[PDB]
Amino acid sequence: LQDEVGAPPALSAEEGVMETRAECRQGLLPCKDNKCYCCIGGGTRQCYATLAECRHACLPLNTN
Repeated sequence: LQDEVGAPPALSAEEGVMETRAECRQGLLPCKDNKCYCCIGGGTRQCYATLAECRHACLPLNTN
């Protein structure tokens, strides 16, 4: 059995949860260096490192 996870306080502090696919990496703290924001789950598994997505698809993602 398995239907739970324990993410860090950074990827999930207390500013509202989020679920678009499965799991998402970066796109909050970093959002600058290689591979700005990426999201892996289902029917998606994609990552954007371009400023376009790092500025348009990074802020509204969850960070402020």
